[PDB]
Amino acid sequence: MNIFEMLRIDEGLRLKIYKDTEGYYTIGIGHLLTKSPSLNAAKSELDKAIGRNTNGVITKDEAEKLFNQDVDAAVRGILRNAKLKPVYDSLDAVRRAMLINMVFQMGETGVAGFTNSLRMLQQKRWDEAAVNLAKSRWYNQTPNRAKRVITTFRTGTWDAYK
Repeated sequence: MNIFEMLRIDEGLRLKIYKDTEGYYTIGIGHLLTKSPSLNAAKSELDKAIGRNTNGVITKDEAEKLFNQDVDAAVRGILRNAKLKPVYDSLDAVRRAMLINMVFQMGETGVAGFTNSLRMLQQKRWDEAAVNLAKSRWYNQTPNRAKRVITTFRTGTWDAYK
């Protein structure tokens, strides 16, 4: 599987503005519009982000393009990070997916704070990293989402993505 498909699973797809997990106006694949409590503020970012009056409504092609641009960010962020690059560079096709997944959801900084996990990942210390990642607030946060991630770092296959 594709990163696009894993993110639809974990993030979901949505052609019209909606509050996320925390209640933030979102759209497409895990797209944050604003923290602010103004649907009106959401639509205006939508539009700017689109370069058209969508009145919250986007079109797949729109969605698609968004995300890709979103994935792009994360990946570079990874590419610029001293803590992540080597870890990333080290992983197999699949575990690298989880990684960007992680950074797609929490940010570069938020993710690099995981010294220990990251190190094990590097050493290929699979059940150990997992043990550690399961102590995080982030695992408490989204346990359903954190569960698949860990599992897969555990496995090295997409098994859990079904």
